[PDB]
Amino acid sequence: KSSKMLQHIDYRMRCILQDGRIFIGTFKAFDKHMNLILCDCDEFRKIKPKNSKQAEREEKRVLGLVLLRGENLVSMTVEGPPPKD
Amino acid sequence: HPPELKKFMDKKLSLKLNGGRHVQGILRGFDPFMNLVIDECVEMQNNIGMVVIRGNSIIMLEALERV
Amino acid sequence: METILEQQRRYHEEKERLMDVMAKEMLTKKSTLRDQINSDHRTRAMQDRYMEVSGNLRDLYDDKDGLRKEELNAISGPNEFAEFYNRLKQIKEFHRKHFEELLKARENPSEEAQNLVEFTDEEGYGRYLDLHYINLKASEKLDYITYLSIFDQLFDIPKERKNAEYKRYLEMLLEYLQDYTDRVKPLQDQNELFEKKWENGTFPGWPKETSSALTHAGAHLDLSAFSSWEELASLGLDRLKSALLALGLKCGGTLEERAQRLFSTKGKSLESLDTSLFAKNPKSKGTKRDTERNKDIAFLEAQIYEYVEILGEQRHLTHENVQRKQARTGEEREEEEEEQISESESEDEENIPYWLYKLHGLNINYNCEICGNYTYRGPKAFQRHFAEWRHAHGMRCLGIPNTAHFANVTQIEDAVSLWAKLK
Amino acid sequence: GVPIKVLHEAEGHIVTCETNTGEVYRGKLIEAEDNMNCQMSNITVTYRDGRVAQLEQVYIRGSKIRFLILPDMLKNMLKS
Amino acid sequence: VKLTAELIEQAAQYTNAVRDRELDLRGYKIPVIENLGATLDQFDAIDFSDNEIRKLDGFPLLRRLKTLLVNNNRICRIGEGLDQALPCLTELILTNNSLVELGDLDPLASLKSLTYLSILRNPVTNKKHYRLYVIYKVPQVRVLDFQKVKLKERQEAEKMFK
Amino acid sequence: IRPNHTIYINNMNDKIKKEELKRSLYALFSQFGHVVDIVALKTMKMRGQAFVIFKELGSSTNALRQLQGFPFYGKPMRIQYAKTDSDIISKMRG
Amino acid sequence: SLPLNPKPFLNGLTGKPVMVKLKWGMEYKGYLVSVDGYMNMQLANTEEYIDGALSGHLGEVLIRCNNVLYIRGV
Amino acid sequence: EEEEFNTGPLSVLTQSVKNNTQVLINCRNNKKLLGRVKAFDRHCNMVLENVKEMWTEPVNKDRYISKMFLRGDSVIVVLRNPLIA
Amino acid sequence: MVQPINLIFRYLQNRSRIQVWLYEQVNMRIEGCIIGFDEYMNLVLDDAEEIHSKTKSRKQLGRIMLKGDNITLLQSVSN
Amino acid sequence: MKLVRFLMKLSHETVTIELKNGTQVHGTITGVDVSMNTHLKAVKMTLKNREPVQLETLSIRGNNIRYFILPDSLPLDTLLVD
RNA sequence: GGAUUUUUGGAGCAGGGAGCCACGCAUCGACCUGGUAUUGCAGUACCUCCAGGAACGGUGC
Repeated sequence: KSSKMLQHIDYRMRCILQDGRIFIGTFKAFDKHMNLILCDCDEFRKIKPKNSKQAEREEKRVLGLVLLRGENLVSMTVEGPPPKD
Repeated sequence: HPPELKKFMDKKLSLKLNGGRHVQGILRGFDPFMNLVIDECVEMQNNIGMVVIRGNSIIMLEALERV
Repeated sequence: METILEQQRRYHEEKERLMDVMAKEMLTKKSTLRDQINSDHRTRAMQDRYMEVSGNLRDLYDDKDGLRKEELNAISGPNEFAEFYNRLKQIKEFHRKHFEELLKARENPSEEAQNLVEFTDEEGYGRYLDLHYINLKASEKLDYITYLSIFDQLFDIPKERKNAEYKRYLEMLLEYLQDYTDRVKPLQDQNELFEKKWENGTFPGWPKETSSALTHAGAHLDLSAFSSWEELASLGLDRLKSALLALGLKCGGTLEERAQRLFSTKGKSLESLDTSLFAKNPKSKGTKRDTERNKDIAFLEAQIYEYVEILGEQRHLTHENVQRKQARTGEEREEEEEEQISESESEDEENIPYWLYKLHGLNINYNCEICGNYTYRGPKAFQRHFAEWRHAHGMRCLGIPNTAHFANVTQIEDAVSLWAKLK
Repeated sequence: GVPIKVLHEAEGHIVTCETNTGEVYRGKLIEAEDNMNCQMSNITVTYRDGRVAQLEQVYIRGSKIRFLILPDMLKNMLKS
Repeated sequence: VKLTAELIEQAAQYTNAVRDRELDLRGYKIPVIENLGATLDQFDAIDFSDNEIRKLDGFPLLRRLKTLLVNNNRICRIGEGLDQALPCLTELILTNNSLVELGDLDPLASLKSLTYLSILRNPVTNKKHYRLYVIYKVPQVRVLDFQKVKLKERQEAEKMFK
Repeated sequence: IRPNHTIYINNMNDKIKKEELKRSLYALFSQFGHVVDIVALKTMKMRGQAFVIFKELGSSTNALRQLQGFPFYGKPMRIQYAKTDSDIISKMRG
Repeated sequence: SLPLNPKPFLNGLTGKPVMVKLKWGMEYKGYLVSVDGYMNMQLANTEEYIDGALSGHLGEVLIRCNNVLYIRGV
Repeated sequence: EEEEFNTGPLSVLTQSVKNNTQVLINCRNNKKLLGRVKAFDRHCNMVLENVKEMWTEPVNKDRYISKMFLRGDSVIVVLRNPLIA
Repeated sequence: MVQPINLIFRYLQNRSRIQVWLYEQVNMRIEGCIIGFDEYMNLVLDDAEEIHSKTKSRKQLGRIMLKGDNITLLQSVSN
Repeated sequence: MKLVRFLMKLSHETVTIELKNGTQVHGTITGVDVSMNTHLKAVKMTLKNREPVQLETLSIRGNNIRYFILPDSLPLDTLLVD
């Protein structure tokens, strides 16, 4: 089917980098190498929150429109549904 | 493909290599793998002459001239 | 030095200018205020609101004004927002800021640079103008907020506050429940819960995925709320809610049942016989632990609650939209999408070849020997070169006289014996 | 690749680049090759210690790039 | 000729001679510093020379701004919250402006990274003890008016004003 | 030596580090016009000297007359019009 | 010698005692049984020298090509 | 290709599958996997049976894994022996 | 223009003694006389040495084939 | 022969995968592709030195896999047939 | 379809101790006090020398 990536397209996605960073953005495009296009993308370092009572967000950075090279990608999970816009 | 480096031919350059290594010299040529020939090369300083840098280990280059 | 009188003066004057601007706005389209005020009504109950007739007929006194579209109303509301920001700033600095020999002393220095030929009509005009973009009439936005763009605040599916996009959260939710038994509409049915959201929870309120989701969603709803109602004092609302959170809970959990007694919000999720045991439970190690770990979540839950209440009309409006689009056909859904799109991207105020050079014979390597061993790229080019200034200069200055006998020349040598054959 | 076409689209725009070593280069993208080799100009570089520098002309190998930030001017390839 | 977003967007932008990103805002007759938000904190240097600014104030939070060239303007006062909007301000050139009283230079004490300061051709320069006053009140300065702040001057400024 | 876009400065305190010298030079000379570039080396030959290049020629002349003998890092600088045209100027002109 | 290339050199060294250094600093001495196109390597009666000291006597061994730093005849 | 699997260095794997013999795999993770080769490929991906994984942490450790797939890049060395015997 | 491969072909012909910078290992470099090489930049070095920049110590190797994987840089030495 | 083909047959199996970066992944395979890119559902993933997190879905770039621990039940001799 | 720019890996491993404060070894760099040389028309790894100071920065183990 080839769909396994195409399914998650347009969705908000949590992507894990090889150094251990967390990139969360809107998954808009990919390719053979898994180079990824991430709209409205932010970077997290310390945590991926599961409602951490102290705070959910530390070392968050707004990046914006991001192209990530697939070499440095480890994994991806669904973070939230597509924004309608 | 070739790397688009004709613009940088016979110019003095600053080369950042892996291992936190840095050298400076004049670009004398290249191939599709981005292996370089660098003349009058200097290890950052000690003069090492004309050398081959394997494109594999090239992080970044910066021109010390205007192209 | 600088006479504070002048500064404070300019301040009061600018404040006056701004008040006048946002008043002119409220004048052309009363909705701007009306809209705002109505919402305010349901947040601060005391607020007095105008006669309904005025609201409907879109009039302030006698004249009924033309109805404006949503995008413009919202725009001007955000513009007025920044205006009110400026005003608040100036008011602040002002609060922080508030002989004859010296008169002649300064009047003397005023003689400085007498030859200053220049017309100066730019103090009140540049301000009045600064708060009132195009050449004449193209963009309603004032020079003050000329780079203000709503589309960078609202997505297309929100339609400047008409709807709130919850599909995304339906996705995340599917990811949370680890199944697919949940439809967009069943998800909205879940949201409606927000006592229910407390005693009939979609999931266990101590579940991680769930609490995280709830956080993200809450944040969204709140930002949407204040986004769609710029004109209302955000800080006021925030503080109101916070105080309701602190004060309502403390005595009895604000949630009381004639049967089970007093419920604890978020941290413990247990009832209590009487207020007495309830109070002596708020110091126990258990409640300390919970209130110390699940505080942010409980508070966020609460916010989701009250903000969703304040937005009941938008929630309903969207749910409706969902059902509609859902009951559309293909063509219908497509045309509707077209409409939402147009509303989104609309002004807030309306008014060579090789196959030919090879065929022709050009771009082919060739050389003339007598001319600088020059290179020529075409064979047609050579005849032109022969009937040429420089080619004849090489011949004649070489001693080989011009014109038509020597035409076929290439090398310098042969035409020398040819010219010896001539003379 | 689809991302590659979008990269070439950013030629002539101001972009940010992080290397594999975490140095951060911001400036005008002159040329982007298919393999992600990047020629840029009038750069600001922010090292891992936080310090900044200024460079006129740079060229970074595609492999040794971790990522790039492109303008939002591009966001508006929605077909795929 | 208000300093506007539109003005900043068409302004010459380049890498200067000391290798920093600089924005050229020279000779526009700007009277008030405002709307800097639109530069997006992308400059290491901003050149405001030859304008009509009266007060060094009105800046948004600009984390990358390290050099401010403010030559030939009419600066007579320095804003009080400057470090809160310009934390890494390292060089401030105020040559040929209107600062007249030593006390008007007081707000520069709050710029923790300020190392290069130039106030030449300002009336304040001729005030008795002007140099020692600056040294004691703005000790973070290392070069004042293109002359090295030396230890002996620091000590001398410690006596007077102790 | 005719008026030139570039001025040649000598008699400068050579103890200042090169990058600091160039940055103070830039600061000082910005008052007269945009300085395009500054060439200063610490070799034996070139130490204590610098070439300051301005976009406008009037700026170079004004700088020369107004800062002649200006105390800079302790010494009075000596300014003069450069002998030749600066490479950057030649490239910007043609 | 008149040009002696990688491939023939290694082929000449088959049937011989070799030592291979790996990138990770381990060393393996044994008789080179064979090599392949990708320069994977097969040793017999292998011995392991770590820190240049005899560590383990291992027998027959495959070394994946990407691990190899260099090979020496010995 | 079979010839190169049969006679080349990979014959170590070819021989282990045919004889159902044990081999120790020194591994990139600093772990060693001791077991039988059910299948292998060019990259030295393997399907392994009766795997004893051994490592160190000083403290030695081990654990039994009946059935598993190894991606071949992690291979450092593969050892055949009088181990099975 | 000089192509990098050709430089090597030159090194080969010259029998200049060569010093190689290795990949991600700074404390050791390798030396030798290139006798031949292949399409992968794998080198056959004669009378080769490990050079410890930290210890100022040399390890004698003789006939070496160095995989090209490790090559960062190729330089010539007078010795 | 091409063992990725074997892995591609393991849809709807539950496995434990150990990653190159030490992370441990337990979930149900929805798909393995030719690059060994692996997709799962009902995933309990434990990064080295954390407590597990549960994800409804997770997608792994193939190269980042160290090894798969397969169900003891798995009938390998069946799956090795082409 | 495992040989330099992506998917058959250059990865792997090493930090507590002493009473909020302070820290082993090696290499390189500005760097800071004094004093001292040099007056020279350029396009730059770097740039006088002499003595003293480093509770300085970066990298590796």
